Amino acid sequence: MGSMERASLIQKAKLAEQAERYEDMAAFMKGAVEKGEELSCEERNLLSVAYKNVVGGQRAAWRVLSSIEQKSNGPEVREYREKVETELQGVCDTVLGLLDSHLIKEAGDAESRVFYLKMKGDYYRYLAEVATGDDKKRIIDSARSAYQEAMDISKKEMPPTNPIRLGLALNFSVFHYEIANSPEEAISLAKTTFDEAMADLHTLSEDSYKDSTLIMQLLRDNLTLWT
Amino acid sequence: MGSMERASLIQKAKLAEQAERYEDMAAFMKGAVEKGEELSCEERNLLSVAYKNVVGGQRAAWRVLSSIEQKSNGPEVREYREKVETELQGVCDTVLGLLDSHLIKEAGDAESRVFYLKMKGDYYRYLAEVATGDDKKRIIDSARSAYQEAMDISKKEMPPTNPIRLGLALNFSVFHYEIANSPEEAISLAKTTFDEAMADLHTLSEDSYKDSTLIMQLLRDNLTLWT
Amino acid sequence: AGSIPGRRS
Amino acid sequence: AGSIPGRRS
Ligand SMILES: *Cc1ccc(S(=O)(=O)N2CCCN(C)CC2)cc1
Ligand SMILES: *Cc1ccc(S(=O)(=O)N2CCCN(C)CC2)cc1
Ligand SMILES: [Cl-]
Ligand SMILES: [Cl-]
Ligand SMILES: [Mg+2]
Ligand SMILES: [Mg+2]
Repeated sequence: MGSMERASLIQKAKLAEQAERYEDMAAFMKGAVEKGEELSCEERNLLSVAYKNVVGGQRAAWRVLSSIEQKSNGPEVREYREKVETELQGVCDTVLGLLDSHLIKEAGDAESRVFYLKMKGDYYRYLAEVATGDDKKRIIDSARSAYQEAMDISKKEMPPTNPIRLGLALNFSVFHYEIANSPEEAISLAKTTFDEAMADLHTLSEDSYKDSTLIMQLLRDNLTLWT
Repeated sequence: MGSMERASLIQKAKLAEQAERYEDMAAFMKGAVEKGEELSCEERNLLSVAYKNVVGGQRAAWRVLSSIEQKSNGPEVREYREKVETELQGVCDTVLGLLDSHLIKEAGDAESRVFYLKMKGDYYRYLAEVATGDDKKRIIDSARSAYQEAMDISKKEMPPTNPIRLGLALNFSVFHYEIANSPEEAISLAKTTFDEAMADLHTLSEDSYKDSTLIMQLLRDNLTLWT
Repeated sequence: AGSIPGRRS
Repeated sequence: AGSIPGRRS
């Protein structure tokens, strides 16, 4: 997208969201990142929403095909599952590449750095969901390491109700439960996060209260299912 | 898809449907058509479902962007609407090309020939929805001509409750209402189709009755909105 | 005005 | 177990 203006790529990403054209949205936001400038809060959210939709569709498809393939055990189901898996891995590698070149290294504020490291944990987590080979343990550790650095910054630099801090803790708890086979760590993280947020709600405006309590409810929903 | 077996392309199209990967589904069915053999009833339905999903998403996106563009009257909204429009036209041209090379000319039974001519009317209708230039009247006439030939065959060769005959009449009535600016023709076609089907229901099994009455309800739904 | 949905086999 | 949906801006 090298010939399109940065501002035009951002505008088109917003239009693509309205049109539910998420592959386009992701391509526009990739182009915007490759302009080399840091991203504002709104622009980071556009990048994240675009790729979460793209990879979300791939993950749903991979799960359908993996289920059919497990029940089957011709080559067609495995071949097609492998095709979808390779496309998913390609998208995760693209996002991880944007974070490494060069979003994270230029992110100095806690809000941007935590945001990108949470992304890095999520996309390694999506790689781990499909991994089976010599590097599967290394993929899991890469997710853990990214989430852990994000957690360390967020506890030092953000209030316990900050929505990015809350969503990071939610996703790290899912990592523990679903990927790392650590359900007790998942439950403890979700409970401690919820309780520390509850105790900080009194400091918030009405709008911030709504933002924080929405994610707190997601923490409670997981706790209900896990306990 | 020239290196993949016909049967494998069909199997993968069914898997792609289950995975909601409609672009893949359409590519697999295009490959199957290009093997050169005629399509069975089930295979024709797979081809139709794949492309209706692909073009349905494009049409929904085009409508969102066209609405934003009309309200706006920078170049970005028009540019992006034009991009989506060109992609939609490309898909319609691909389907029309498959019908012309060589599905229709080898379709000798009424069920297959009516099916493909209905498709031809639908894809010219989708072209007409976005057309604005020197050939817009010719696009509309191409849709009308395809639907009319399908109608003529269906009235001679199929009972009034045949689901393909019913769906053809439904879509031709939508053509009259939405494209040809002939609401009275649309209403008359929908009413006559519904009444002639009603009078033939007594001949059907329970399963055929369900198939026919489902489409009859779509005819009634349009009549309710149009009258 | 609705055409055949036609989106599920 | 639900992560952040994260699919609408
Ligand atoms: C990973 C993550 C965490 C929080 C959120 S949010 O709360 O939906 N969000 C996005 C913009 C809205 N803003 C007001 C609060 C932060 C999304 C994703
Ligand atoms: C254009 C059109 C017309 C009818 C139908 S259907 O009734 O849904 N159909 C598809 C296969 C099922 N079969 C039993 C009846 C015919 C779809 C599209
Ligand atoms: Cl910086
Ligand atoms: Cl033939
Ligand atoms: Mg510039
Ligand atoms: Mg062969």
